[PDB]
Amino acid sequence: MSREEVESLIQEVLEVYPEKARKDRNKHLAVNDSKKCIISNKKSQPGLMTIRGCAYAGSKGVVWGPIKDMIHISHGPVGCGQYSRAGRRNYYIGTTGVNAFVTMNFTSDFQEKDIVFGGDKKLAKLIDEVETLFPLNKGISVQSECPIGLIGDDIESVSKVKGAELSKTIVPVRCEGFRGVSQSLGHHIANDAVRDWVLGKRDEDTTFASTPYDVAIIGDYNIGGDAWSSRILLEEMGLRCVAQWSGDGSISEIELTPKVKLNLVHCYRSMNYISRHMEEKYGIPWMEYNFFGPTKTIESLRAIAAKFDESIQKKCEEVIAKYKPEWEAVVAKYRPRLEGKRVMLYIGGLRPRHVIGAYEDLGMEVVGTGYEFAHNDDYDRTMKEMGDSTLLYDDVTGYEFEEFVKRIKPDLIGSGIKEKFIFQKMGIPFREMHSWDYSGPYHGFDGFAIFARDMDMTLNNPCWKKLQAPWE
Amino acid sequence: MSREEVESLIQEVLEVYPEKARKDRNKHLAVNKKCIISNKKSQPGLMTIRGCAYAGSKGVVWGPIKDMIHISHGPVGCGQYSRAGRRNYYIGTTGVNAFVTMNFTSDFQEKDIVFGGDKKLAKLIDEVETLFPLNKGISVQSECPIGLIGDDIESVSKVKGAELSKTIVPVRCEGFRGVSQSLGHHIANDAVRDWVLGKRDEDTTFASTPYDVAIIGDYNIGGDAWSSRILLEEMGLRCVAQWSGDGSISEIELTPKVKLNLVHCYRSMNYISRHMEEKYGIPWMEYNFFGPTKTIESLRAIAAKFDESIQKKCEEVIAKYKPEWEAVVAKYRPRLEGKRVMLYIGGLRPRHVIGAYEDLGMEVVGTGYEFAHNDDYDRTMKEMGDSTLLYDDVTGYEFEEFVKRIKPDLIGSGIKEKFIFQKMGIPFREMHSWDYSGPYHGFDGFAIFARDMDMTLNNPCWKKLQAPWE
Amino acid sequence: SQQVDKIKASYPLFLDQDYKDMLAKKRDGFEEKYPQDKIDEVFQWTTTKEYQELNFQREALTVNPAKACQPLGAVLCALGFEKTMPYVHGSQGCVAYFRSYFNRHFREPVSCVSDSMTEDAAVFGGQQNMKDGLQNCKATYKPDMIAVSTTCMAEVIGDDLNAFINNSKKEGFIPDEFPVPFAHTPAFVGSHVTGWDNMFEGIARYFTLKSMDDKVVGSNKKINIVPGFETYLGNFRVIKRMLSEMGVGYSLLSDPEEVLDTPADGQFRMYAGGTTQEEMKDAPNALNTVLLQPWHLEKTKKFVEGTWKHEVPKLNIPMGLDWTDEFLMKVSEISGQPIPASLTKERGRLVDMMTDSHTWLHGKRFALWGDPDFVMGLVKFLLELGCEPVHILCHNGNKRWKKAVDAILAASPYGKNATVYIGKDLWHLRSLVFTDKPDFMIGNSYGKFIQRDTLHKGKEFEVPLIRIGFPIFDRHHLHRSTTLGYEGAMQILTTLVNSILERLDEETRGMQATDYNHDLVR
Amino acid sequence: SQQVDKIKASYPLFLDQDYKDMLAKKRDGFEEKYPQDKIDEVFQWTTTKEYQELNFQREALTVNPAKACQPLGAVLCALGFEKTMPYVHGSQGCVAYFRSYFNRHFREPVSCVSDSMTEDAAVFGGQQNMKDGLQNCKATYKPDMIAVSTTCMAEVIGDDLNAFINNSKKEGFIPDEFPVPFAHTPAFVGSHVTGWDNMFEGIARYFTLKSMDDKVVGSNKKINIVPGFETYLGNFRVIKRMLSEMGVGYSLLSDPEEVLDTPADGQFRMYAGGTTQEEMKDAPNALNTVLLQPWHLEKTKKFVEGTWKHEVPKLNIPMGLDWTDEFLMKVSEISGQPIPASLTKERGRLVDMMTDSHTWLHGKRFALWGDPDFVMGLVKFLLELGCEPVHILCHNGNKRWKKAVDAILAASPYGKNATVYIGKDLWHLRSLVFTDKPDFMIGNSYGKFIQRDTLHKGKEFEVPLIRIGFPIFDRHHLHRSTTLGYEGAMQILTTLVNSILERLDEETRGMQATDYNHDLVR
Ligand code: ICS
Ligand code: ICS
Ligand code: CLF
Ligand SMILES: [Fe+3]
Ligand SMILES: [Fe+3]
Repeated sequence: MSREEVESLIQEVLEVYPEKARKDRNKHLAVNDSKKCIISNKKSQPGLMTIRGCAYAGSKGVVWGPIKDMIHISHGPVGCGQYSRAGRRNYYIGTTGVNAFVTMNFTSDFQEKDIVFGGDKKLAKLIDEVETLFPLNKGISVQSECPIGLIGDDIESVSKVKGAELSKTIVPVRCEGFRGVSQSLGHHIANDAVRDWVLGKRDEDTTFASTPYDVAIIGDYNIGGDAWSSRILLEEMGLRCVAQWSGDGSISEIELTPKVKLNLVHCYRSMNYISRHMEEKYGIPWMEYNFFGPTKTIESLRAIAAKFDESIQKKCEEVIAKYKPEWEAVVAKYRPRLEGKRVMLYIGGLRPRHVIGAYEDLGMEVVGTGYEFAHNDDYDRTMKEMGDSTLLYDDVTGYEFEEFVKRIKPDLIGSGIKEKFIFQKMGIPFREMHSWDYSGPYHGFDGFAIFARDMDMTLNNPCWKKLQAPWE
Repeated sequence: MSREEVESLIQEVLEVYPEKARKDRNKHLAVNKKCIISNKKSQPGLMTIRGCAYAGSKGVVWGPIKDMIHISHGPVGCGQYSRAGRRNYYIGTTGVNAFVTMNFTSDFQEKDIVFGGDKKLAKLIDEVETLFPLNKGISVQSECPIGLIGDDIESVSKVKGAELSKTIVPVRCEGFRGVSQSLGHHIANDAVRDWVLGKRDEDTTFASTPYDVAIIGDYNIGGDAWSSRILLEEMGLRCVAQWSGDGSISEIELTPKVKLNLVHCYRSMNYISRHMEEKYGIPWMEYNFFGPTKTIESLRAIAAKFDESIQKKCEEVIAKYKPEWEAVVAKYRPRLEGKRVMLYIGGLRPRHVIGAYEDLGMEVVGTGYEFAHNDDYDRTMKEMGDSTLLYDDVTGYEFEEFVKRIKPDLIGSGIKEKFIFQKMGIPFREMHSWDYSGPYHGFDGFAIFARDMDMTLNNPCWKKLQAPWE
Repeated sequence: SQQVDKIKASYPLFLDQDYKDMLAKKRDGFEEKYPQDKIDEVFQWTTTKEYQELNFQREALTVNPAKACQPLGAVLCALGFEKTMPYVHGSQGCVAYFRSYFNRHFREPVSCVSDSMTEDAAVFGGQQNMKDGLQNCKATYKPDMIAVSTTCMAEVIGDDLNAFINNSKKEGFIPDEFPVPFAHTPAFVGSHVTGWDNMFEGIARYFTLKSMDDKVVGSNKKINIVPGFETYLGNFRVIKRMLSEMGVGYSLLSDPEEVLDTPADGQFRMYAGGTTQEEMKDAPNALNTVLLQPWHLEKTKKFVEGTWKHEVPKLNIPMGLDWTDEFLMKVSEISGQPIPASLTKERGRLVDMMTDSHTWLHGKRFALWGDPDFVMGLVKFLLELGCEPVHILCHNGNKRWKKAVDAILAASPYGKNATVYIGKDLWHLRSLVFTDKPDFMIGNSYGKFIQRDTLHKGKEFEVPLIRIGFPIFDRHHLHRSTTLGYEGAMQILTTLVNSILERLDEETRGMQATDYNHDLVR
Repeated sequence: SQQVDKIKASYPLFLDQDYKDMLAKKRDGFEEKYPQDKIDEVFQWTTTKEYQELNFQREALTVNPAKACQPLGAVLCALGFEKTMPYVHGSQGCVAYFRSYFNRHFREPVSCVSDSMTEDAAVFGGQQNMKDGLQNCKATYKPDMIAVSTTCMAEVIGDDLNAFINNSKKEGFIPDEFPVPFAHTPAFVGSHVTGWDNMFEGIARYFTLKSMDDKVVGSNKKINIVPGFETYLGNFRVIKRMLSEMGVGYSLLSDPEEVLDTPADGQFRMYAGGTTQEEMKDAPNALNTVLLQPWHLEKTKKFVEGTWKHEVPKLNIPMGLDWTDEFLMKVSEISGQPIPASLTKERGRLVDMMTDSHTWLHGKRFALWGDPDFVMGLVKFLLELGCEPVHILCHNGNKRWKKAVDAILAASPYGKNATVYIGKDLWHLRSLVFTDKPDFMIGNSYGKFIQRDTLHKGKEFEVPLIRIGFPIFDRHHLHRSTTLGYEGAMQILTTLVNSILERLDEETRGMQATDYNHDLVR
């Protein structure tokens, strides 16, 4: 570390690029010291092995897919729906194939006939087939893949007509992968789709009996149960969680959300659009919070409780007092085993800053972090969590990440599946920070225990001392 | 396939032997008193298929008794190789009230060889009682060294038995005794007589009926005894006991109260059957539940010993199962018709399964026993065809050379024979363990038997032995 | 709550009473969920033959397909060439999914790039992406070759790959002699295996088409081997092992075994092994070319026969006993090398295993699926084992393939109750294993949800899954296995018989109820 | 009854109502069975720590041992020599059991003779049995060598094998030049592995003791390998494989791999392969001798060092990562051959697999048993995997061995909850897995009865068995597997992780109960 040594690193790594790429990538790498440091949310340079996905991944994979009692159509060729089937652990309670459908792959399996004639009448026949074979579904979304927009199909027309014919909520989503620069625009497109086609359904219904403690978890996709480990705390504090967007979410939960008193935003990146909308149209305020680690979770519980009355603030301190011996035993056991270890992170749009406090609660240091698709308001929030002279990388290339790791030599890397086996072969412990490496939850006090044992089990695993044969 | 041809087969194979072995083995090979010798010592070094007297007593007769604990008394070997090797099926909670598939042993060390194992035996009886309180009796199955070192398991049994008010059975079935498993049967029968069978001689509280019967010599291989018992009770009889297959010590003790003993395995259980007729007046009869012809014949003969109501129910049972076994023959006989079988088993099945093969149109061209006596061969003469091959205590060499010439379509024998003939390209079925299938007794067993003979004889694997470039 | 000495992950954490009460309250309060009796009623209905009839009338809706798209197969093919970077011209979301899909199956790095065509390129084409993309890829990851395929957005907008690459070389973005073979791989035609055939034929033409005057069939004394879409490391290894044992000269064209199995020794290796460009240039000089998976190598066949003038032998995939026999005898005839004693012995040890295990395999009823060549080889071997392949499903199969399989079934009594399904998927197959229940499924990881569905009806209706195929995500290192040759047949047999015995052991483990048949010896 | 189109074997035939009623009638009428409440109460008692205390106080009673008797190992050792007939002097019932035991494990013929000593030979000795037995055996089965061990009957009565064999040659029953090595193998001393050591030492003495004056250590430039009691074909194969990769001249002394794996090609081969007599004669000329399983080759070690004058290296069984490394580095030092790139890569691929699977293996608790060398190598590898071998049972283990394993445990945090038991049996182990429940057992087929017992207590108490060891009777062809070297470590790794994952899939397969965690990807 030296700021001088980190900046020399960046210069050297960039010397492999042709000039046009070098000048662009230079703007996406920076050393930490609000705004005027790094740019983001720009197009990826071709041929450099970005880790980013597409808008369809951002709409179908993250926002809509988790909704459990709807059927989501991957509309287009057979590819996107198959590669994304059950790849994200957005957990749910249901009877799959009967009343819930999250881990299934529904698709229109486009053939050349569909590219030439169009897919709109196939979509209509497909909607009828869905209704006969899955009668308990409570709504249908149509997740456009790349060809739908290019060929001039009109899924809006099919949605309106079939929706009126069957008295069904059918949501057209133009999340074609060529739109935008990453999964980020997929969040936006999906947010607007919820707004235009689902969120207003009960605008004019007042049957729901509201309480002053009504709340909704916005932007928790329940990876490994994260949202369940968050809901339990909020409700132990005296709140009523009317909805969960989108982890373990039902359509009715979403339709009920305009009735709550406060919107709790975990993932700002994916859900800030719909939260700002509900503040404009319904007057519902929203606030950001962080349930990673005891420090942040306690800070969040007290900040949320301050929005209500003394009874909620009292129950807040009761919840804090209850779990205190639990997370203090976690720290006592695992912090000595992880103290002073250095971590490099590369994830999507929220976790590269949100988990830093949980690492610091175990005496670990985040010497580098970065996002696939974050915007500049995300980096603004990142300047504060990260220490000075740490390395920041937006839309890092495969080449850059390897070179950064070779020089910095972190004790642990936390990133995605496309990165995991690269760094394990270099002998650096790796934890998946998307899928939690099939573990978790990591949210809340119950999630911190799992987080801690997971970081320790991998960082201190005996396999890491064996990489080099004793004869070389 | 001609008296002359079998005759010269026999002399040809015998030319390999030294003269001593040659002269002996000529007496044990014959083409069907005056024909063959049996129940003699095995010639050294010729790879007999035979076991020992401990196998005959512990493995066969006593081991199946499910609510007793049987001690393999001696070194660790015998009890371990014999643990759960024979499929004598039973209903029980193993380790608390039933013990068949467990291995209890005194694990003789050199201290026990030099000083005797009798105090170790008494200590091990106390430990059995501490850790297995629901056992209803203990037997001590002697391995080779017990007699050789001069231990007195009888004294330990009588003393500990009286101390604990427990049935403790000393069995001197040391493997060096006799010439095969056969003497183990006799020793085991005599141990039942001397230490178990007479416990309730002065007991009059059992409620008898005119139809009380006992199944003697069925060890419930794969459920055999269960698929026989059901037929007998559908015929109106009451099966008080089953020896030793799924058998309990109380069933044994109640056997002297029955009206008729039904002997399946003559060789292993005739001794105790003779005794029960001598002492209790209970008559006994042999029967055969292999295949529909023999089962129908056996049912009618057993019913004839009783009254018209039993003989009425006999014909009802026969009429009930008629469509079932006739469906079996309709499906499987055309697939096995005219196929030739060679058998080599123990003391009963080498003759008893012949009628079942014939019910599927199959021809038994060779058969023989490990340890049969002359009275078994007398009964075999009537079951086997003319000019077929008989072999007593066949050697591994002889069996292979016989098969090379005869070229049977299927061989039925034991585990030490199976993989030899499979490699030679000849379908093989295990006729001890039923190849982990069965039951084969009764009507329900004939269905499985036919299915098993067909699946193996006609399996696609047998046409693939020769490489196409060879 | 957690006990720090025995931390609980999601299972069984959420079975704690407080989580169960919280989940119950969420459902009752806000989910407006159908009543459990209605859910049970609809589930039971989805197991009926009435539902199945409706299921098989589907024309527009696909549910749980058993196939992927073309460019996935193009990537795998390109990965098999030395120091080659697979490059998919089009939108970048595809490449993220391609790499992840293979990451999860091989548990290895998977290198592949995109040229990130976006909204603007739909109106004016992706020419500039290709120019900057090839140059950036070349300079950054330093491959010796870049093998270009397409995403469906670039197919729909009609980008001329050939011209874009030629212009990239004309304008100086990459050197003229730098190898850039290409193939159009439309996701809306065929499947992943078609992408493999298209990519391979494209690489073949690139190194051969304009150089044929120099070539003499047989002059290099080798036999070309084209593996096709192949995801078991053992299958590449077993082929090269048998041919070496015979002393046959060979060229394995597309060989990813090294890149998909690098050691963890402290360094990441982007490239390793693989077919050299020279082996491709010299392939027309082979005695002949053998197609290990002919039913998805049609385009390649026409090129090697039409341009290389090789007389490609009519050979099935070398799976099972008969087809491994025929493969080796064909290789022996072409090369003049005799089948050595070591392979004759190995054949006999497979036959020996068949005789040892035939009583447990006989009459066992299987539902299975996968790619066309794999499926027919599995069907063939099952019949050789005396098993019944009752439900045979190939989503990406065609009519001519189905005829071939049907004639294979008709040549055996063990095919009497079998039906071959093409164009059908795993939701169709779910119905078949309910209405005509088999004993096991042989398929990929997606099969696990069918087993779960069958178990919900009842333990006596559960159909256990046996994982053979692609992808396998929920077991570790099965990608190391072998399914070809005698070695692969020995592995399949052992897997099959022991799955049968493991299930039997489960069904007879009940104390005093079913453990009379809980045999120590089987 | 039977339906001719779906014939039921014992399971499930006897679950039919008429059989069920008949079995209840039998019990109630004549079995005088303890009531089910008393049976339940006694079972629950056998699961407690109070029962375990009484269980461990046993001195005289053994229940379900995990060992066999000496001559079993002598037979296996003898089988490893070219055209050698194993010959056990004593009673014939033993040989019937030895053959059947190995028959069921290997699913192969097992050829061995007896000289059928009976009552009358127990009073006057078996000298005539030896004379006729050797002459009959040589004439009938044409062995090149006859290797003689003993039955416990023959040991107790004190037959002098050397005298009887010498008298047999004196009196012309077999030629004086015919090799008849012998060893006394009393069943009441040690175990089956002791009989292997004794048989081997006896054979080594027969061929070298008289001839040492012309021998020069190192002159043939080979390394002798002594495998010990070994029931995995892959373990012989992997040692020869690695040594040939290194280019190391070697001699495997006792090699039954061919005789235990003959092809099924239409003929039975009584003998096949094996260590030649010429190789045993030349063995003192090797550079050194390596014992693959030193803890049951003590007698062999003393003869090799005291007579051949080889400085046998102190090496553990080559199991796991560290001890395979040490094996190869010692072989390199002795032979002067470098460890080749192919083995370095294979080591790296095993380490790669360890990194891929470490999160599911970490902290997994195991109860295990077997022979001393096998057990300590499984313990070693488990620690290398981050697993906890909490119950370590070795019925035929000794005090110095236990000391060695305890030190291995003390060197790792993953051994802090482990205990090594010697002289304990599988009824002792049943108590440990109830009172201190592990996640799995690693053991032979006798462990299936422990899993049944644990399941009877409850599904949450079941401890599944992973079959690694000897004998394995209830699955097919596991005797083909490998446990030594990197290849064996990769196989063990894969079996362990996937047993963990199969168990997880079962516990999360319940629809709407636990299948929130029924992940496609693991
Ligand atoms: S939605 Fe986003 S990439 Fe906020 S697209 Fe991505 S389940 Fe990441 S850093 Mo995968 S903006 Fe969620 C995310 Fe974060 S799929 Fe998950 S882990 S908190
Ligand atoms: S008892 Fe006998 S050898 Fe009669 S010792 Fe043997 S379970 Fe055999 S031919 Mo194994 S006299 Fe029974 C027998 Fe027959 S063990 Fe079984 S099959 S009908
Ligand atoms: S960006 Fe789908 S994988 Fe592609 S080649 Fe067409 S089917 Fe196949 Fe995003 S929406 Fe999907 S994932 Fe890509 S295509 Fe576009
Ligand atoms: Fe890997
Ligand atoms: Fe075999």
